[PDB]
Parts: sequence; structure tokens; C-alpha cells
Amino acid sequence: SMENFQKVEKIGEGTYGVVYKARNKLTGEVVALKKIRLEGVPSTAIREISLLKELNHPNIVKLLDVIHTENKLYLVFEFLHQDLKDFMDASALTGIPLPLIKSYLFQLLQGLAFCHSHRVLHRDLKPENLLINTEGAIKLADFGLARAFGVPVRTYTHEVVTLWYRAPEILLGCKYYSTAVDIWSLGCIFAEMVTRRALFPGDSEIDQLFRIFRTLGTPDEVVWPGVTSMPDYKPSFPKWARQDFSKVVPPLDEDGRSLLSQMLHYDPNKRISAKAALAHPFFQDVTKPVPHLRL
Amino acid sequence: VPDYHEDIHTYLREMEVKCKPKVGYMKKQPDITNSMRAILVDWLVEVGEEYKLQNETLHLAVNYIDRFLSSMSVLRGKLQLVGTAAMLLASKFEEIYPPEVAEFVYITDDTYTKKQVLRMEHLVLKVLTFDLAAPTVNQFLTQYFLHQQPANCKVESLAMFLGELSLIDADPYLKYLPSVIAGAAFHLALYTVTGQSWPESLIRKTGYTLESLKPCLMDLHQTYLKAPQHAQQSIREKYKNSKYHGVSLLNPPETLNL
Ligand SMILES: O=C1N=C(NCc2cccs2)S/C1=C/c1ccc2ncccc2c1
Repeated sequence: SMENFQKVEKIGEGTYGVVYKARNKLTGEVVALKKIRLEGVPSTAIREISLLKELNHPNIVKLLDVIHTENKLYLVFEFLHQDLKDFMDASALTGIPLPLIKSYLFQLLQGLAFCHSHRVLHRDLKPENLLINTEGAIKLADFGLARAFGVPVRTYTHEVVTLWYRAPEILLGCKYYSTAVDIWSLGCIFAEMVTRRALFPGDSEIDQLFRIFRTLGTPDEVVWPGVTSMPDYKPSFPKWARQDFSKVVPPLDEDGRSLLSQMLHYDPNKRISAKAALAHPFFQDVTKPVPHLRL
Repeated sequence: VPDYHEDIHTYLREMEVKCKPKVGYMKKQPDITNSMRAILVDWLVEVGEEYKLQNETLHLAVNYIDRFLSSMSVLRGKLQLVGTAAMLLASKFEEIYPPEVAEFVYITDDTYTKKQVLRMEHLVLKVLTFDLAAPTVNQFLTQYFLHQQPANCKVESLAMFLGELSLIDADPYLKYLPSVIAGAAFHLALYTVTGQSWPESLIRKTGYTLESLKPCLMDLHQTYLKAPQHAQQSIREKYKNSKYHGVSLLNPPETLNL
């Protein structure tokens, strides 16, 4: 019931709807409200609600309530501090230390492992959809573009995932894609946190692909069996050599470079799963450092 | 076989129990019957065929309806409205390109208005508490298909056919979990086409033995034998198509030797 909530401010717009900051007048709890105005109830909302009600994990945003009225639909979330995009925009150059990055990636992999173990593909992992609190936590948010997948997968919606974070199997138009697409996105985010700029900031599909190829090499049959038969593969693709990861992400240690490499593997089934990534030596000394407080 | 196949199977087994409709709800329904439900589900099959919807969407709609009717009394003149709203919701959940609301209004022969469909959608959502990601017979089947030695298209389509037939008849299939119906349908399809039986690898994955599936299997064998004589025929018509390898034209076995 909307009576108990006092809206504080608008935060922005997600995959769908508009997000507000609000306060429960009775408990004092600060909450995020995701409003949707009512073709009936949107697919995006139906999916987000159903899946987010199933998913209870420390690194997935907590959906507290669904306020279901005649003309308006409100999703009530726990309020944390800030999304990661804003955090990075607010951070000074030296403002995001490696231990925090390592902690954040470890946690994001936990949240994602949980999603995938519960047959959910997120399909829009980017800084804006990741939320941090003041105590060192980070959580997956905005499941509007998510879906429940089957075993084995069917063909699902094409051209999914925000362009900069979109996996090469989506770009090359493969009939099937699955959990590997979210890992690719996280790898791009990992590199972005370290270097403080987007890894592959393409403006179109071909630009996106060519940017990926210049970093990882142009894929051939050896690195990616079946690649030359993929619908949007072109034999005219320029050939670029793969570069050293010491040069792709210079501040990163040997273990970090190893993990990033496995997250950005061309072949989706050779690409590391979130579950397997949790045991990577990169996390041997992982802690939970606290971020700065600047908004 | 991903790193998550076991986790997902385990999770779907948990959720099928939580998503299970009330076995004896039709007795508590003052106006509708199993026959009326059979007519509805057969009609949903036609709708799925007309709009080329996923079988999964069909299975989801039926789950929503049965759960809705588990707590909500519905007059016979309103059953199709419940069914339409459920198919719409299943379509929004499962389909890349759901048919539009106006298209759902059209195939209800203008019995209902757009506003009615939309209001029924809201009510279904309220009653199901937005919990739409339910396990289905189809979801278990596609997992079981990975255990074929080797893969057989005719077996796959026959299993899906058999599992689809079970949707029509609340008596007796309401008492069986999706994972069990899928096991029965996979064994029955495997037996009809190849002569082989419920495989050891699935026995160990599911914990289900031939014996444990026998009750459901006996019912399904009977539905299969009696299928040509059933009042509702849309599923047999559907599974004649080359898309499903014309498996409904295949002969059911005389005995299962159980
Ligand atoms: O933060 C959220 N983001 C969503 N989709 C994209 C957007 C990012 C920023 C504005 S819109 S849905 C959502 C819910 C939510 C929950 C807790 C929060 N705590 C702090 C700040 C934003 C929050 C948003």
C-alpha cells in the first residue's frame, strides 16, 4: 500500500519504468520504488517480478513487495547507496582500488552463479544495473531484460545486451546463446573497473565486433570451432593479432589477467562459468573492502 | 552439458512441488467440469497452432489455469476468459514475439472485451501472486532428451505428444508432478519407437525407477491407446505435421511388459 511510503526523489529510468527513492513512514526503511504505468502488464515487468521473487541471494537486489493497483504498478526494493556507473563517474582516478574491484567481481560472480543455477539469464549486465552499498556489497539489479531459460536452451530474443557488453555469439547471430553471455558482460565490466574506461565502446554491431577482434584477435576455427559458419561471420573480416593482456589491462596481476582471459574466451562453452570462476586464484586473498561515500 | 544442469534439475524439482495445483479442485468447483476443462485446453492447443506458439507456452498457460481454479470458482461462461488471460500471460513470459492483446480478443469469437481480458490478466496475476516461472512437463522432457543413446527425433516428438495429451485430462493427470509425467512419456515414447526403456542414467539423475513411474505410465498408456477415440482431437491433428515428425500417426504398443 502506497500510503506508508513518502517519495524523496526520482533516481532515473531502468530497462523499463522509473526508479524513485522513498521512505517507509512506519519502519523508517529507505526503499527504491520502480513505477510502471499500465497492452496490459508488460513482459519485462512480468519476467522481473516472477524471477526476482524466486531469487534470494546477498548479491541480487531484494524485491520487498509488489504494489498492485488498477492503473499503477510499483515494485518495492531495498535501497542501497548508488549504482556502479554513478560510482565510477563520482570516483577520482585512484578512487577504486584493486581490492575493491576484486571484492566486487567476486560478489558479482556469486550473484550470477546463483542466477544461472536457478535457470535465469540476466542479459543486461552493465555498470548502471549494478548497485553498491556503503558497507562493501554490490548486487545485480534490473532484471527487466532477464529470462528463465531451459535445458538445453531454445533460440531466444536476438540482439540482446547493451552493445558495449554484448558477447560475440550474439553479434555473430548464433542460433543459441546461454549463460556465457552474462560472463562476457562481467569480464567487460571487470576490465572497465580496472582501466576506468569501457573495454569495447562500439557504436554499431560491426564496430563492436572489430573492436573485440583488435583486442582478442580475429577468431578462426582453431580458437572457435564453427565460427566461420556463423550467420553474421564474414570471410572479409580483417585479421588482427591477439594482444598481451599485460597491455589490455596494465594494472592487473598475472592471476587477474588469467581470469579476464577465461571470461572473454570466444567459444561460449570454453568460457569460464560464474561457479568455476569463484575458485580462481585471483580471489585467493579476496576481502570485503569498503568504498568511498561520494555520490 | 553445462556446469548448471544438476543445479537446475534440482531447483525445478523443488519448484514443481510449490507450483503444483490442488489435485481435487474440480470437485469444489460448483459449475465447471473436467470435460469443460478438456474443451478449454484443446482450444488453447488450437490457439497455439494458429499463432505458432511454443509448446512451453501451452504448458505454462495450463499450469496457470489449474492454479487459478485451485482457489477461484469460475462460472462456465467465464472459463474461456480465464484461459485467454492465462495464454496471454504465458505468451508474455515465454514468447519472443507474443501475439498482441487484440489478437487474443479475436480468437475468443468476441465473447469478451479487451478490458475484460486485461482485467482478468490482472486478477490471474494477483491470484498467482506474480509467480509465473513454473516447471512444466516440457522442461523436464528436454532435460531427459539429453540422455538418448543416440538422439532420436521421433522419440522426442512422441514424448512431447504424449506429455501434451496429459494436459487435456485433469482426471487423472492432476495428481502427477511434471517430472513424473515427463518420465512416463519419455519411457513410453522410447518403447514405442526403439523398444528401449527408461534409461539407467535417468534413473540415477531423477531417482525415479520404472516402478515409481508405473502408475502414471499405466494411465498414459491408456490415454495413448484411446487417443483416436477421445472427444478432443487437436493434439493428434497437431502432431500429424512434419514439424513433429508425424508421430501421432505411429501405432501405440499393445502391452508395456511391466
Ligand atoms: O537501481 C535500479 N536500477 C534499475 N534499473 C536501471 C537503473 C539504475 C539507476 C536508476 S535506474 S531497477 C533499480 C532498483 C534499485 C534498488 C535499490 C537502489 N539503491 C540505491 C540506488 C538505486 C537503487 C535502485
